[PDB]
Amino acid sequence: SSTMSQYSRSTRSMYGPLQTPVGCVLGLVNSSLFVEDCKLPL
Amino acid sequence: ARSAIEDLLFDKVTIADPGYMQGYDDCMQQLICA
Ligand SMILES: *[C@@H]1O[C@H](CO)[C@@H](O)[C@H](O)[C@H]1NC(C)=O
Repeated sequence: SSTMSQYSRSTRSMYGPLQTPVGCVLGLVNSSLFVEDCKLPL
Repeated sequence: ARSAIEDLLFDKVTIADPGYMQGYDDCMQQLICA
């Protein structure tokens, strides 16, 4: 949360950030699970 | 992995890579940078 712009961040559910191949994620849990039919693929 | 036919196809054609993994970092500390 150090160097942001626009309006501040909204976070409640305190939970370290996780490094994903697409980037760095917050609000997620590590889980080695496999689903074929993701309604909302990240 | 990538098939050799598509290996040739991918390498021969001019591809600029839009940084899937850390491409932002690849121009902060080192076109698809601007
Ligand atoms: C999940 O944990 C494994 C090892 O426990 C690690 O290699 C992987 O990077 C973690 N996933 C994320 C998104 O950080």
